[PDB]
Amino acid sequence: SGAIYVGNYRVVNRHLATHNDWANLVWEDSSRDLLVSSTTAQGCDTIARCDCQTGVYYCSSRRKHYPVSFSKPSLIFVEASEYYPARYQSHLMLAVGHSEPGDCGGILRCQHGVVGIVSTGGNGLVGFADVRDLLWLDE
Ligand SMILES: CSc1ccccc1N1C[C@@H](C(N)=O)CCC1=O
Ligand SMILES: [Zn+2]
Repeated sequence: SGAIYVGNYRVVNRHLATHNDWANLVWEDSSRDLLVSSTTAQGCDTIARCDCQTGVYYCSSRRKHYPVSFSKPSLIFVEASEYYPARYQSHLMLAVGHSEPGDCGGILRCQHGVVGIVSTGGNGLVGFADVRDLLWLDE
């Protein structure tokens, strides 16, 4: 689990969105595994606006943060699960690291701010949904 809070927005993994997230829907993209809902309270997370390929992510299944190198956002094939059939997921970044289903929502951060959230895993890899292109999150 985990979310990003910036301004009057809440960014969550689309497969983990609640009834309240859907009742206050701003934007959702199944191909990205992202959903953004509106909030009454003001969030103060800083979104990164950069092309970094190094950062640190939080891994709940180890209660630890790990430094990782990660690929640029791209269209990557993701094995079927109970939330989605086998498909290509867009705007995804991969790194060598540990990730279990419950790790979804862990934040990846660089020196500039939040880069994305854990969205895929298995085989010794960890995949992050990028949010750096969603410039509207800051306005
Ligand atoms: C670390 S997430 C993971 C790990 C192992 C096996 C499956 C997953 N996924 C991948 C997710 C997706 N974005 O398609 C769907 C939900 C899920 O549990
Ligand atoms: Zn950066």
